[PDB]
Amino acid sequence: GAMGSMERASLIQKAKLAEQAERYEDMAAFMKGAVEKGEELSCEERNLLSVAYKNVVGGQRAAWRVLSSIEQKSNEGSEEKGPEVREYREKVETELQGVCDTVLGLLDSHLIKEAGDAESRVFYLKMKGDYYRYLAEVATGDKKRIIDSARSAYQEAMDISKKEMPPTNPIRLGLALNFSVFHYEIANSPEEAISLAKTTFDEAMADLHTLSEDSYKDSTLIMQLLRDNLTLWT
Amino acid sequence: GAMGSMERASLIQKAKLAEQAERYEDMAAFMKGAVEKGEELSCEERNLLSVAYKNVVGGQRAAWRVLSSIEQKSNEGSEEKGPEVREYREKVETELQGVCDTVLGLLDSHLIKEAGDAESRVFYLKMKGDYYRYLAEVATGDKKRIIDSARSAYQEAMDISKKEMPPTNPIRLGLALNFSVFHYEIANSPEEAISLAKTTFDEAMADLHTLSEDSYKDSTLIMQLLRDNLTLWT
Amino acid sequence: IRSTSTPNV
Amino acid sequence: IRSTSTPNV
Ligand SMILES: [Cl-]
Ligand SMILES: [Cl-]
Ligand SMILES: [Mg+2]
Ligand SMILES: [Mg+2]
Ligand SMILES: [Mg+2]
Ligand SMILES: [Mg+2]
Ligand SMILES: [Mg+2]
Ligand SMILES: [Mg+2]
Repeated sequence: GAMGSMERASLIQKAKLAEQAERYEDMAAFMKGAVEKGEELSCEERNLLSVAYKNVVGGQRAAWRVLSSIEQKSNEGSEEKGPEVREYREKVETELQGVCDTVLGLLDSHLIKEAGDAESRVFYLKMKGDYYRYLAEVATGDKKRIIDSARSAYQEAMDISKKEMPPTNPIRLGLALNFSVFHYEIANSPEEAISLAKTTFDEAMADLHTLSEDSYKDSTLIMQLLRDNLTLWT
Repeated sequence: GAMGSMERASLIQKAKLAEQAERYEDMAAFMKGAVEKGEELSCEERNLLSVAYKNVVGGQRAAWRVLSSIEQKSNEGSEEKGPEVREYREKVETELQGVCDTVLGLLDSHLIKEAGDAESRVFYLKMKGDYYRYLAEVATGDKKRIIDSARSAYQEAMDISKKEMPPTNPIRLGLALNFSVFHYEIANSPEEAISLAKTTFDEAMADLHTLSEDSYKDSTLIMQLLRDNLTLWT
Repeated sequence: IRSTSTPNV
Repeated sequence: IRSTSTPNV
């Protein structure tokens, strides 16, 4: 790996600089280098890894959606324009799949198997669900097996989070938020999505009294997104 | 070149798709491929080339400025933190210089020498001035020779534009705008900057009566930027 | 249009 | 802060 010669601490320092510079492809490469040193990640380092790859795949998803919309219009009255729209959508799609496969590969070699604390294990299993979900968004061929891989990862995370974390924990909240989005947007299960969002929101509301002012702010920010999706879905 | 096997028309089609997808590194690579087919560019194709590289170098300049500001703070009371800020600023700087050298290389091989009409020749010489100006922003070692290369390109463009184009022509206006920015931001010549902006603005104002509604809109958009800089500078 | 997922902190 | 140069059309 091109980051094999750089100190772990230097990779983490440069990931933070790349975040400030909005250089998210560099940030992801630094954090991949840090993971490949083979030590477990701290909470802050897990968040850096998540920010970097979410920003890289976020640009790819946005581009893929623009190209897929143009390609769908072309397949309606529509003037034949040749293979270029499909080719370019395929190029972006292949790069998106590559980024997802890289994140899944880090989780499988060896972040998940070394993660024993609930906070780290739920974080990594939610990430596994997320990057299978991004694969599912573009899948048309193993679409079923990719959707099942996402569901299985989210379900293992949910089972640990419900046993080990309070209902206001931000990791637990964001896992439930993303699993609800899986149900609505991927799995054709809007009623499961709405039920999960509502139960998550209500159980968190009932535990807010236990929190400090700063924890309250962290939890309520995510609860607002559950409420924003419930307003969209109903 | 990786674009050597793709049709010229297909490269231009995919540049337009990449612009819609906000994939400006892809857009630049497609347009570089199109230039390397060896045919002259149309007005629309010159604009695609300019948009693509301006967006790529624009991200690099923004990142370089963030990193240079952190590096300058570190060289003030400031805790030693090692070589990482300098190394990462240097990495971004080298990639920025590479992008500028690639655009300058296209202009020299062979866009400028084949450009005989005033609109194409002034466009390419303004671009040459611009990409030497971006090199000048990061230069600290040949800084003088880089500043002279920018000035010489802008001056050749100015001499053709004043002979061959009306004072409202948008290419002529944007050349004068960018040369005024060279004078203020690079050449330590604020009075030359202010004089050029004012004379450009006033000569354009006097020729607006000749224009259609749509030409009037094109020219006045650029004139507003001359006025915005004059408000900043005075 | 699309559902909101967990944002970056 | 910095002067405005010609934008994309
Ligand atoms: Cl392609
Ligand atoms: Cl570096
Ligand atoms: Mg070491
Ligand atoms: Mg027709
Ligand atoms: Mg495919
Ligand atoms: Mg051909
Ligand atoms: Mg100290
Ligand atoms: Mg250097």
